[PDB]
Amino acid sequence: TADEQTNSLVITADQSVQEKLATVIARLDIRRAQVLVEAIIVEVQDGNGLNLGVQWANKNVGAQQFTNTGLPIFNAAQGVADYKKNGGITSANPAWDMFSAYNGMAAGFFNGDWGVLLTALASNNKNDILATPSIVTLDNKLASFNVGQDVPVLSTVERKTVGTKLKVTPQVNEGDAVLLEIEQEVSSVDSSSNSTLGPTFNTRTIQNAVLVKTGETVVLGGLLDDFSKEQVSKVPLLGDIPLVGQLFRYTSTERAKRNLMVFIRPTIIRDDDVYRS
Amino acid sequence: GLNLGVQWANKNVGAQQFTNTGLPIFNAAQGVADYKKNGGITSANPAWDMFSAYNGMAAGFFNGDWGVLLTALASNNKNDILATPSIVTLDNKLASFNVGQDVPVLSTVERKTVGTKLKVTPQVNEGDAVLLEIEQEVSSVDSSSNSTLGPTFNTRTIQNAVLVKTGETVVLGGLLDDFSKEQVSKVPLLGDIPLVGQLFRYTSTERAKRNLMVFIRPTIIRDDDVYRS
Amino acid sequence: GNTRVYYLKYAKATNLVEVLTGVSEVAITADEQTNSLVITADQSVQEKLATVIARLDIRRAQVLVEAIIVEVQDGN
Amino acid sequence: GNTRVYYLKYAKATNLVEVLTGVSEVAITADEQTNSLVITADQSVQEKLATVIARLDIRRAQVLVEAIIVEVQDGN
Amino acid sequence: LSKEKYTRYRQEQQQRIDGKSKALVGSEDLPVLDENTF
Repeated sequence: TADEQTNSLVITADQSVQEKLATVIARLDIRRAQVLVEAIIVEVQDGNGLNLGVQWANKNVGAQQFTNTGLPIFNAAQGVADYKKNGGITSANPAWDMFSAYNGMAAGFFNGDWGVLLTALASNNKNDILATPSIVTLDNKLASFNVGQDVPVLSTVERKTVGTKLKVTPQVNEGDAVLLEIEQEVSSVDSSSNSTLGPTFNTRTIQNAVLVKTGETVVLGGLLDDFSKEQVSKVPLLGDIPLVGQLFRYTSTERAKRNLMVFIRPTIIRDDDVYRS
Repeated sequence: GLNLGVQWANKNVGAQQFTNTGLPIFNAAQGVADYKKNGGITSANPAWDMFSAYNGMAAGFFNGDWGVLLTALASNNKNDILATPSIVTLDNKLASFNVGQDVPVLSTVERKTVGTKLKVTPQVNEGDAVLLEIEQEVSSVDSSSNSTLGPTFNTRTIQNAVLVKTGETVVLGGLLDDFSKEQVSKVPLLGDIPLVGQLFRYTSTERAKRNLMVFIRPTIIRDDDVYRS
Repeated sequence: GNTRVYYLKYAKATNLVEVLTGVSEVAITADEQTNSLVITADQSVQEKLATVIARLDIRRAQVLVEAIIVEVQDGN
Repeated sequence: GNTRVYYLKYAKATNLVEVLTGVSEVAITADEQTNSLVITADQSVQEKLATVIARLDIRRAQVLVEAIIVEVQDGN
Repeated sequence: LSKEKYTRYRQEQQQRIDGKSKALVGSEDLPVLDENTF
């Protein structure tokens, strides 16, 4: 039986059993190693959209119009004409909300009776992330490291921690290496797309067991995700003319890339002197 | 962060406009024109809320019939934190130290302590060192982003067992988090001209860094005389 | 000694105990802290379980699994 | 040795144990980590179960299954 | 196996740092992994 206060163990038994349990305890009482576990989460995103279109409207012949240009030739020509007669545009003009939100160069050109309207926008974004959660713990003891925020989620509600999380149980076997059972994720509340049902969260989660040598950086996982979209709205024969055909079509292009890598570097602390340094 | 953009609007040719500049060339030109005719701007003018909230230098230039509007804002912030909770306790006895506030959380409600917390059970083995089972966190109520479901909290939590020598300062954990964002909205060919191209694009850049470290220094009190000093 | 304490390397003591228990079923119990296995039994059983554990303690292989999902859509 | 540890290749130790149990019903138990099977029994039973396992451990075939669903509708 | 993913990712970041052109405003790059690793 044990004394939990003094952390001492009380064995009553024959002198023979005592000398045998004295060796079992001495074997089982040994000092246990510590493991410094660094995770390295690198992600890089980028993508570039391009959407340009030409619409020409003619009173004598007719008009070519593309919604999704962000303004159509019809609603623009009603707004431009209204702007010339009144010298300005009131907020009640239906074209107000159409011009008030628009991005890119809209260049109109009038040749004779032909109106022509060119809309062009090329978007480009880039994103890069680095995280390096690290934790020190004894082998066979479960350690967890949370940096993030604790948010309510509906269900009556419930509390959910969402952030950079690292939960690892090391096993040092033996001498060098280790057995790391890793459960980690980088999650965050998604500001856009709120709902009455609750918040969403952007989660990148990886859980696996791996056996890594004591000094080495090794890859736990990763995702290389790549996406390319395209759409054109064209006049059927004219839009296919090799060069000139771009006047009739409205093209909207998009691309995306996500390259994610997760690395883990364990380090074993055998003694104090290496754990100062 | 840095977000700067140039938008030029021309009556004869057309206009280049970027929302996310905080004001577009269209709504600004309707506001500036309204300001010239009336000598002022009423709160009913739709451009009121757009000019009333704006940050950075907005410099317009009119050359002939060409209007040109430059918006530039460079934000920079910095933050630094230090906390040093300490606790004295007998070995094998669990001690806890809370400095913070006790807030209600919805579920009918429930009480939750949120603050600087240190919960440690020492084990002195033997002579020097110790075995510290640490559960600590620094958490706080998030003033922004309140909801009908309840408050959120910014939590930094670390729980591990570690064995530290009696005098030594050692690292329990840490997080080095670094983030860089970028966005441009440009005119497709013109925006790529190496130098001049910055006139057509609207760039918004951002960066962040967080470097967190957690250290623990145990000290063993064998006798009274060392625990006075 | 009647009782030996085996320090397992690459095996989990709690896991090993269940497997061992059938072989013994001798007392086999594990220390989850030090990840060591405690077998008390006759010198004859000890030398036989020492080989069973050595066989069952081996290092286990790792697998890198890449999936490749390619999709292409189009229509006019 | 009284107890042998069989390293299964192409078979799952937990699965094999159930099948074996009837044949033995000798103690058969499996290590789910290393995917090895632990049989303790007389030298006579060992040599007989060594052939049963070798028969039951074989590599299993894979099947690529393509379905083709063609539909055509029209009406005027 | 880890060194070729660590380097192919690092050499991709270094390509993106050189792929951006001066005289246009752009995001300042992160520190690219570590050279002394492996």
